[PDB]
Amino acid sequence: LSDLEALRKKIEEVGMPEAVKTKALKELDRLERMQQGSPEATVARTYLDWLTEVPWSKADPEVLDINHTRQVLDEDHYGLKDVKERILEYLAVRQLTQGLDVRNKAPILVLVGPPGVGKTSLGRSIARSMNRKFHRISLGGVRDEAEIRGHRRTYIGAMPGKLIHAMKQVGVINPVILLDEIDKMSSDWRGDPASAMLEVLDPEQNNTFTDHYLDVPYDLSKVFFITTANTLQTIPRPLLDRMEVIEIPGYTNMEKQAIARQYLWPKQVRESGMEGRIEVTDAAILRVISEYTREAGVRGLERELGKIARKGAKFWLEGAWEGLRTIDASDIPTYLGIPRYRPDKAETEPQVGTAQGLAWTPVGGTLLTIEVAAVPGSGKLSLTGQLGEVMKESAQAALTYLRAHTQDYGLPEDFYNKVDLHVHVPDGATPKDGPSAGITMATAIASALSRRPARMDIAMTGEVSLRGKVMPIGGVKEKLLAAHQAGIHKIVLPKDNEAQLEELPKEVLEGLEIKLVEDVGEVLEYLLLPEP
Amino acid sequence: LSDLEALRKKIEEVGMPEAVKTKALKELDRLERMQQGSPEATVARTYLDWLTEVPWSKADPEVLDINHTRQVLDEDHYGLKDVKERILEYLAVRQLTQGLDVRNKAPILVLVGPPGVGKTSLGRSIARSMNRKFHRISLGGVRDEAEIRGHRRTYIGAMPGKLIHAMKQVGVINPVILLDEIDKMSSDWRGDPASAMLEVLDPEQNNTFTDHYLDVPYDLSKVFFITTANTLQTIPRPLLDRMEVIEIPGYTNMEKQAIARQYLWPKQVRESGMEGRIEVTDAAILRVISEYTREAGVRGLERELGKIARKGAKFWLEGAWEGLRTIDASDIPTYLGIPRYRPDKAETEPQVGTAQGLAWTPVGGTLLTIEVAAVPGSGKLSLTGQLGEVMKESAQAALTYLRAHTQDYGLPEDFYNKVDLHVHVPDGATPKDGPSAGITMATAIASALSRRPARMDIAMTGEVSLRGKVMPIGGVKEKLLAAHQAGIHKIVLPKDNEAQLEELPKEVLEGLEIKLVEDVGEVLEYLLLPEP
Amino acid sequence: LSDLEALRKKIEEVGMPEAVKTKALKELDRLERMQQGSPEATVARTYLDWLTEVPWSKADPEVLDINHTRQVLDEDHYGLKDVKERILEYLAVRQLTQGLDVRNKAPILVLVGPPGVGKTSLGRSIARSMNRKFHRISLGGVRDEAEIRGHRRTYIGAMPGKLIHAMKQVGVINPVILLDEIDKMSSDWRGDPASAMLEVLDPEQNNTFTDHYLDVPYDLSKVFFITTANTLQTIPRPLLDRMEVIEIPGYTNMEKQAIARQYLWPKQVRESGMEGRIEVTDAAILRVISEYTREAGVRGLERELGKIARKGAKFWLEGAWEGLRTIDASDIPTYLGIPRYRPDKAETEPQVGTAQGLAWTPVGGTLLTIEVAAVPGSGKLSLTGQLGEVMKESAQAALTYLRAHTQDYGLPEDFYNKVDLHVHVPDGATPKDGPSAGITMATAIASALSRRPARMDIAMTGEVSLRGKVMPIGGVKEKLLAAHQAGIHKIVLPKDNEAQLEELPKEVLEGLEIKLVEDVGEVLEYLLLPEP
Repeated sequence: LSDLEALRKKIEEVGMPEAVKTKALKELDRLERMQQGSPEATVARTYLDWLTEVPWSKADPEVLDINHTRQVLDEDHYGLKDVKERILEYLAVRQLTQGLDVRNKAPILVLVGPPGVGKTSLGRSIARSMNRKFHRISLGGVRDEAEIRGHRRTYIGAMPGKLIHAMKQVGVINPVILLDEIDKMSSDWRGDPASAMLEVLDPEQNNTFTDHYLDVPYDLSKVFFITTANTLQTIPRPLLDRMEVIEIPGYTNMEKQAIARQYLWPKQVRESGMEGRIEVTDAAILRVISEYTREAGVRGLERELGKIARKGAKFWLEGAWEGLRTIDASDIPTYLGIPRYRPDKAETEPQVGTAQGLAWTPVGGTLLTIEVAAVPGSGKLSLTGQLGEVMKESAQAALTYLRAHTQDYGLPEDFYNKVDLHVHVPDGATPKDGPSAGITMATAIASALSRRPARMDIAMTGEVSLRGKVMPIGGVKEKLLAAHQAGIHKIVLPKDNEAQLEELPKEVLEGLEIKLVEDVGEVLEYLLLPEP
Repeated sequence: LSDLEALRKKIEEVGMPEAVKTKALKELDRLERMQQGSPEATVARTYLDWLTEVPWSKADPEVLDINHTRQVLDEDHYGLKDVKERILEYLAVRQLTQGLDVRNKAPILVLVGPPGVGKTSLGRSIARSMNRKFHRISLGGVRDEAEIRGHRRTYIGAMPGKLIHAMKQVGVINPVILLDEIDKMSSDWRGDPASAMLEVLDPEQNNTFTDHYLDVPYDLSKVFFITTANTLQTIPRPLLDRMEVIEIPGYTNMEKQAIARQYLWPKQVRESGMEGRIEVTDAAILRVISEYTREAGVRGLERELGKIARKGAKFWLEGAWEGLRTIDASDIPTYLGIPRYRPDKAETEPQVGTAQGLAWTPVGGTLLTIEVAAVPGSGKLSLTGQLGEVMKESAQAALTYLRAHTQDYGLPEDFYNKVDLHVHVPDGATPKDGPSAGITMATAIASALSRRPARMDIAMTGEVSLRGKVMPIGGVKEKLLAAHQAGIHKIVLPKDNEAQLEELPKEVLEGLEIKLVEDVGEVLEYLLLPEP
Repeated sequence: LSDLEALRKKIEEVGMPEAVKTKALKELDRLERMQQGSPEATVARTYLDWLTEVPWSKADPEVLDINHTRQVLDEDHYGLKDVKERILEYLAVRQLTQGLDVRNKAPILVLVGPPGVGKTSLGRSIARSMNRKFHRISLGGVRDEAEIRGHRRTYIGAMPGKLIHAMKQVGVINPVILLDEIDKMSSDWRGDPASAMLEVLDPEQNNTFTDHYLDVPYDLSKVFFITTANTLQTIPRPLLDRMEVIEIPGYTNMEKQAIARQYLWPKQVRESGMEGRIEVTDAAILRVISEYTREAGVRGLERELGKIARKGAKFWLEGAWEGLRTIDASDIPTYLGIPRYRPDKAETEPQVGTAQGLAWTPVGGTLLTIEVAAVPGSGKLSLTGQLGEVMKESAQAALTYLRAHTQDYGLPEDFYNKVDLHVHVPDGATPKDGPSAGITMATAIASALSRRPARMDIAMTGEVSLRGKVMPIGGVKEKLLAAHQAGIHKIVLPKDNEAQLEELPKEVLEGLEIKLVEDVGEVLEYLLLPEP
């Protein structure tokens, strides 16, 4: 057993500064016994194993061409390259603020988007484009700085932090570390991890970020830190300091197929081991989108990709016939099985108690349907489907608009007083009870008042007035994203957010016809060919 | 370990109560048997770490020059001449009971007010002046003295509070303490530290002070404290007891422009690393404020400044064609996007059922878009917008004065005997508590009864009579803050509060169309687009 | 464990009663397990810490004097020297306390009046004059009994009541406890604690008052309660027992000014740190009384003094030409704000259709211009202000009188046929229940109906008998003290309140000329500037 000679030469020959040389002499003091086991010797020997493998003043120089970085921006995704500009912004800050604490406490572009889009692509894009070292350490789901910092030498089971897991796995003191699930930590037992996240996030005390495993603090000077989440309102507001919100637009269908055939499907061909033998048509990929995966990411789509990859690769093991195995829409269930979704969702065979509206959650869109039971009776309002009160007042304002607008749309005039109105919106139980679909409320109201078919494939979202307006409303980006993903092509938007209409990349509006409204009476034609 | 021997040195050579000596030697009696042992090792060694690291027996010089402090009080966010009044008062108050009297017993004068006032910079200016160590802790949402103290001396897993970590942060027993968010503490589960707020308010009640982690009376009488907050209505009344509140008015836009041109963008250039390379015009900042964020304060404007500074960092990093980049107003659209708003809105298309009231919570002020559905029903009132009965009193009394002239404003005889009336406020209850914008309500009533357009840009708010006589609102300075941060320069003000109107800086009163009113048909001539 | 020793010997070093120490050792023996790591043992640690830190029959010195007790009572505001007789009569109860040890079945003295005019300081003089400990406790908005009793231990994290924790703060079984805002109890959240404080105030049940966090019923036998309120007619019946209201009248301006110069202004002179460095002329003091606060309170006057002292402390710090300075009536708008009030509030251009008259509040008495809109309509009556029906039927009595007096004072034959009548009192349910001021309403009624111009500087209040008469009430005394301090001079009172003039000073009544009539046509005459 030559552990002592080996660990001595490890301390001698791995680079270490002076206090670190002294902490290794302390480990040598917990060495110098003639057995293995004996958890002084075990924790000290493993401590030296951590210590010699976490580097010390070992780094790599960085090529810093923002334009070559922008040439590396041209990779990894077809993209729309929109906030890749914002990455260029922060890196322009980086290429100015070079070795100066003139800049202090720089916010470092935290990532929030749909899951399963390429974030790691962007991280390695940075790392390669800076000749830096990519690494991931998954730091969400954490309620503990014994996870984040060390577990104790004085304890059996002395762990370092997951940071030091990453740093043992790096050889440079200038890598780039991708930080995971950062809106998804907690604290219920033994500390708040968010404070250790603030100390690493502090770019002075990360150089003195110390663990409960460790003895002498470690430099986090030239490490770039890059951080990723997927929802938005669950941010620790101390950690809001020194971060920058980087919203990911989810990819649309042709964007997805571009990313697939440009990047993903050749990888899938290689994962089948083919040289390119299946010949994947792209309306087939459209079908793959249509009935087997619901996401804005790549995950289940690439799952079906690897599915066909493995299946045809096995088929190629079962005889070889073609390097032209041209994949169509039709062979897909032989490859993908029973179709997980319908071909159509705008198809509803348009009827009365119907709404069709736009909304979204930070990992996925949704549509908005409304039951309005209009029973003969005495005239009242009922709120069901876990309805909010902004919902209530919006629907009531629309209701009283129609009370002002009865025979204006073929309605008897005393309809507030002889017909009770049940309002079931089960995605009122979706938690945004904000003023997002008052027009949609009004349409379902007018539909059940008409007792006439509220029509399909006409999506609407926004606010009103009591005299009837279409007030400006936000988040039109993700709503038009999901409506393209809904494949609606008669989209009713404000003629008051039309200043925001041309703020967008034009491919979506080419894909999506917009029925812009500023009148309420305009959409009253849309979902009722039977206005009477 | 000799490290722990040094911990004993660094405790027992720091001046302590002998209670600390006793409790720490008992820790040494628990660090005589648990060396690598049970977490009685671990909590005791962290305990002695806390005893080493929390400062005792230190000092820091104070403020001495009131008018050099005024100098610093002009080096602040801006001069602003209304609260530094109170600051110097608080100063001289303390300096006369320097000599450490019982006259030191006093409120610490919380700085309650809306965002974008550079709340931190207040105490930052203080620490400049007091030459005394500034610190903050965010004080929002605290519901426990498990959030304020420990609950364990044994069994590591419980820690001191934020306050004691802030003490371990400094190495003095006299800092500047900025106390944030004192409105934002939240009494939620049983165990709320509301009386601990009195503890850190009452100076001999925290000269002897401890946690349930560290266990000795620790001085906070030597520690200066000062609070700040935002809005008054949520503060508990015993916490309002022993407390006098300092209201924060907003800014004006050219004052904000001064705040920019003297301070902000120079400091945006500080962080951009572009010192001597950027030029920004003044009416650019005019167009910035007037079109992009309607936020009360500076913050979104500050961030847009940083945004365009980073833009200039980018475009400068496209090659250096100048020692000095130079930027007008016309390219801020390329540097912010399509304009979010337009400058002062006198172009919002006068309205046949609708009026615009002033409001100011101390997070900010606004107009209130108010509409009455005049739906011919039975003839009755409705308070839509989910209202309190203060709205009922207000609108019904103003309404009754409208009933006082059922021909004398061009209208037929009955509207309350004939037409059901549905009155909408965009908020649930009154902003300045109770009736403070009743004339706006009646204004929308006169619009919606006339179907005659109501004059934009000329806002209104105030108190009514049955006989149509203006009753005075107070705090009308903040109504004008709401007008000017909305850019309204046409303000219908009481002939009552015209003496109160005299109490202002004329920078508030720049070119404002003050319609000194004391009756209602005055404003009926003022506020609809014809007199009917 | 160390916590085991510390929390354990508290059973055996704090003198507990037998069932107390019994269940304390039961806590000890249910515990002595692994305590840390389980929340049920931490709440059990607290459950110790309430029993092991509540007093056990330790007390204050019992000295029941009347004479030097009265000498400490001589320290009162102005030397009022009337209710200190009530104090020594309560000491005569303390002198006649034999059949109990604290004599209930005897008035234990609710205090209903203008809050904090020294009432707390009356309790301060009590605790001085009974050598006690003192604490307040306040009850605004309180409707819970777990703020009274111990919260249900069957809910984890249960707590003792606010009083019980307050007795976990104060350690004698005879403290002076000020029972504040007790007029705010109800049954919304777990019963009405009026009966809980009945049970606290039961003379043979307070010795075992049950709590249900600490399940052993807590002892009271000698705790010096002193009950205080602002209402006397909304007190529930059990808390309307074993007590009597002692009320302090309004200190006049010379009397308040003597409280200032005798006490409160040397208080600020001290508490400025300018001890004999400010003199103010006393006419300036009276001017402050007349112009900056309109209060039945006195503390806001010394808050004015606080502002004065802070200004002058600055100005002496901003130049010391004298230690002692003279402050005339000139710098009062300088060393305070603009004079908020005209000292003469009699310039109101006397009304024609709306009447000013006296009013009762929980903080005392005041003046209110009750408005009437005699609107054309269907002949109705509409009392707004959310009024009592007592107001409505006294208004009906006015209607009755005017139906009997149609062509007597000159009136239409419709205020009940085709003329609806809108009524607004500025408040709702008065503490002086019933028609406290119904004659003022009737004058506003005939003001709107007979259309004759009324008069200001004529205050009136009372009942309208359906006889066509005025019937007297009590409580008009302190409203007369208000109108005295409001500088009003003409009063119409009913004839039987001529003997109610007797306990009021005539120096109050020199300016207040009195028109002692209780005919209704005569009070039609005495208000209006033309008497019919």
